[PDB]
Amino acid sequence: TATYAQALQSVPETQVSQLDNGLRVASEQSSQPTCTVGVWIDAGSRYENEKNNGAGYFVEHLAFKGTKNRPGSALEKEVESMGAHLNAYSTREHTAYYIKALSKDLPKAVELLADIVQNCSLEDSQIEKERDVILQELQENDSSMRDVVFDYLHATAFQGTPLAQSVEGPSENVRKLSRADLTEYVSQHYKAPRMVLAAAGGVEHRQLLDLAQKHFSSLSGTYVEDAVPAFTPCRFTGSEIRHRDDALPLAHVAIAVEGPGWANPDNVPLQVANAIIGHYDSTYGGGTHMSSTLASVAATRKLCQSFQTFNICYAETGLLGAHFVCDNMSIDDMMFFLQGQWMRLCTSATESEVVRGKNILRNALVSHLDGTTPVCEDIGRSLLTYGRRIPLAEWESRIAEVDASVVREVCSKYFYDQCPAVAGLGPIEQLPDYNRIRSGMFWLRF
Amino acid sequence: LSRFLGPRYRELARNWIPTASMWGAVGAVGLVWATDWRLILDWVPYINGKF
Amino acid sequence: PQDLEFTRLPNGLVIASLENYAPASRIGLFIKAGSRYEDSNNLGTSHLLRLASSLTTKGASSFKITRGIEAVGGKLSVTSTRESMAYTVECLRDDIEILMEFLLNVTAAPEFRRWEVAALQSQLRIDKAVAFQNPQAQVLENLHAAAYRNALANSLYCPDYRIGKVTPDQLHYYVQNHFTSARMALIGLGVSHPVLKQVAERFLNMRGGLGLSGAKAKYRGGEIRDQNGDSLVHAALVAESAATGSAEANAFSVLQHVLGAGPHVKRGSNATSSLYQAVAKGVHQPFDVSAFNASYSDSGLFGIYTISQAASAGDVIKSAYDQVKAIAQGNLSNTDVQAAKNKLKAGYLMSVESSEGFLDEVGSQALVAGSYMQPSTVLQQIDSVADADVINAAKKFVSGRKSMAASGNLGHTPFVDE
Amino acid sequence: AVAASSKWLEGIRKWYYNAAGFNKLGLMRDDTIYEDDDVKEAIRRLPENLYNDRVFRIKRALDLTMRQQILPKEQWTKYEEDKFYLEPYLKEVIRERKEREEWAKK
Amino acid sequence: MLSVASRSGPFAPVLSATSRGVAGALRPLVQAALPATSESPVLDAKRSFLCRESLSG
Amino acid sequence: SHTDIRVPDFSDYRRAEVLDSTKSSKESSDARKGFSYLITATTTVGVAY
Repeated sequence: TATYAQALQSVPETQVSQLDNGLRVASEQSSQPTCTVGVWIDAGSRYENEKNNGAGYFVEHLAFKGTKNRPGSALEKEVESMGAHLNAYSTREHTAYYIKALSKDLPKAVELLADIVQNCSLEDSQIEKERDVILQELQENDSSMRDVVFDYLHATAFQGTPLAQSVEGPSENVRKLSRADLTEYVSQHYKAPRMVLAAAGGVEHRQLLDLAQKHFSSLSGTYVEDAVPAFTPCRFTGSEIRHRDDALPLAHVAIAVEGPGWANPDNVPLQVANAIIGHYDSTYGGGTHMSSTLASVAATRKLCQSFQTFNICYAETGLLGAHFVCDNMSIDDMMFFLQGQWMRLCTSATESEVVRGKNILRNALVSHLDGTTPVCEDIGRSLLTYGRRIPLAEWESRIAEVDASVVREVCSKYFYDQCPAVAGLGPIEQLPDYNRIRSGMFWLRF
Repeated sequence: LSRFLGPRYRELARNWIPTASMWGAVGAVGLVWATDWRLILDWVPYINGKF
Repeated sequence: PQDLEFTRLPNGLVIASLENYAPASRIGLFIKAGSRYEDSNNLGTSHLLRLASSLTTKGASSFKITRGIEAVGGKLSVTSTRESMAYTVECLRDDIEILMEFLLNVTAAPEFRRWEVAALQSQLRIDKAVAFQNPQAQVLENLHAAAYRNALANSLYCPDYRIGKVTPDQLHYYVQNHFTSARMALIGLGVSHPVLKQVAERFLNMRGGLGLSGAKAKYRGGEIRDQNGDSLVHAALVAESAATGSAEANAFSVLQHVLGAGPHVKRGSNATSSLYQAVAKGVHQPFDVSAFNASYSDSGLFGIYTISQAASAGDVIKSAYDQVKAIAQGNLSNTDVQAAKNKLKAGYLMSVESSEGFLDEVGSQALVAGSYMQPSTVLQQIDSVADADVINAAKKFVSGRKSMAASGNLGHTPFVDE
Repeated sequence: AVAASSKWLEGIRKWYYNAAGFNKLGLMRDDTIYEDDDVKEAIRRLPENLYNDRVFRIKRALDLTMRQQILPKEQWTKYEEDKFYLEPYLKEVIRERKEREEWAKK
Repeated sequence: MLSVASRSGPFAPVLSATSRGVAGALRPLVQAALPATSESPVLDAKRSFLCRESLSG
Repeated sequence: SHTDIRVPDFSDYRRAEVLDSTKSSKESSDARKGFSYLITATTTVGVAY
């Protein structure tokens, strides 16, 4: 029978092509009746100065409302006539558009996509309708507290850079930026070779390349305006923000330090180390004696609603840390018991706390990749940030060489005697000071 | 006894024999200075604190 | 390869195994017990039986379970409806002989010690307060009580007056009566046929033939209104309709997709749904409308669901009720029927792309029928419905008795019979 | 370990039962044990009829001692009518503690 | 096609010994928020967001 | 009332070696902690003698 070793290399491969402009065309074919097709671009809020911060949040908020050949109602009526779906998102560093259809309808699909990215019109009446929807969504999400604190945190830990501004923008700025500002944005950022055309499911590579050459090749391959920005390695400061607002029921807190980048080979041991702390919420089944030393104490003294660990990574910098939501008299107990577990791990770390973490990472790597939509969304970033999609066997061979000493060394390098960043949202008066938080970042015995 | 028998307490012991060894070394050397202990004050001729 | 391999047994228990070459693997057990199967004296037993999947067993203690599972990495989970229950286990390909001994013994031979049960009764309050933070678990519990009398009227949670009194004799009674051999199905996704057959042959020693199965669930018209401090009114009009497994349920499904159940394009204005456009002719406000379908094994409920504001609740409702009349009057094209027949095919084929939807699809129809049937037959069956059936299905809705439920500030809202 | 001497072990056990004197106050053998963290657990695993009795045999035999007297001779706890009520709840709190401790060892 | 989820509609609770509990389906999808003013009421010993249950790394 | 917020300028208080916002501080991290601890390291000796 198939063993986990001889089944990890039977996964079908990944073809890659290229055009004269420079588009990369990737795919993998699995023999079904369904497919997903999309385009991932290389622009974001990080490429924008102070003069137009929310601009990229209209272009994909206005993309499905009518091209120059098919107005918006016609476009949608056509796409529901087939029975398909459309979707789009954007983050600090990436932007995507993609559609989900049935395998026979690839030629009708690839034609629609090329029509959206290449040329569309900006309708002034549609701008007037659009602006107020944006202005209402701002207040819509100013009431989710797991989204304001991951924005204060980014604001105080990157104080002077372009990496500390928000996706949507300040309110005063989403009231002035007009047609001209948007059209040069679309001209200067949407271009090749910053683009990838990705597809997965029952697609054929040669047919996909043929269909790509027809609808896409009428495209400007030589850089316009020679607008080449220079990367600035990110600054990282030790600040702290506090907002009081005494009438809420519960308190939110997050704390973090600096981390690696995307291509740094130090990511795997940090994954193995963060899987040992764990996660917990007050509706889990078998609490109060689950293996983590932090979950098992919160379950039995009832200090938490929940906590978790995060590992955000950019091209050069990162963040490592933790988030917890709690009552108003149990904050310093949480911070004491949290810092203790990091220090117990900078130093001695046994050889049974490491096989468990290895298994957890090895087993969370495969379930996140079963389906058809994830695989495409994978192929698009895994190729816009390295190249070379990195099969499963190559990840696996990097997990057979982590040991207790390796975890010790990297934990000592990135955690021990460093200055963190801290954000908290009310009711927060038992939050210990910066002196007494900083002095928890090194033992005195060792 | 049996509550303390295992490899983990022996591992903590061999891990913190640095702690016990430094603790004992500092204590022993301090016990020389505290009581004007001339008998080890001479083992190093470098502390000429006796006038 | 071997798309499925059925095998009946001398006491039921269909076993179906598909063999593949994936790195991970899943197993599941499917049972015919639900909230529908309890009488008036023990309301709440199944919502505690769902909560107690990690207690001490005659083959392992609750310290052995929670630690042997987390050592290798796997997962356990339980999911329930008003008609059935499912226990599922999930992990890698070389660690699969281990989790299966835990799963097969959590369900066969439990013990209920009266000092763990006595501590699992503060959990019910937390669970029921979490599930009730979205205002359509509430409105969908008053709609089954307002429309039935006996079987399908029970809720999926526990009544408040009842929280501290669940006792360890009722759990024994329930499990003994209903977890019977001839009502269960075992489905495994990445393993071969003889292994499952062997391991489940140790699972028949317990109980040969089925426990009770009463309560035919007769119909009544019920109105239940509940007033509170939310700022938006939720409403629902339904009517009795077809049971699954018959020739008219497909007509009601095609009617549902003509009428407009669900969006396709992100952040769009639904231009291919009739009743949305009918409503939006004189209502310039935020709002939302859709159709409604539920198809239990003996009866069903077809209708409409609306979300609207305070001083404009009536106008919306008695304007989406006019449109449904027109279709019943012969005003129906034959191209929009074609356009609606494509939504079913697309959605159904996408519903089983994953390896988690495949299990549920197979396990669902391995209980109510007893055999498998491939998607190709399904597409033919759903493409052999005519145009007169969609028309006469809408006449059953208009000439029939109703159930409403609402909840919000019910100041400007119509009673039934109005 | 012996069989023919088990009549003698019975003989010495009936003498040591009388020489110790908890029966003249009404108590039973399980009433006398010393309450550490492991006997404090096995007490709140008792049904209510068993737990209520234990709180009256311990309050009537700690009042006879404030007065320096003893109960009448017809009410002395016999030898073959003492039932070990707290024994089974105590073998189980213990063997669950040898299990949580050889896991940290392996 | 013989389940209750293949025809979107009435809910189905789930509950797990490693992850958070979920309340059945949602609705066929989320149209109710595209027009403005759905404040999503809060301040009730609330339940957090984004459902951090299954990751990749 | 939410998206808006800029931490005001701490430019005139910074160290001269981290006052540039272009380059990182992982290079400018050992000198600071080797400087600010020698005051204490002197202090312990002073207390001792």
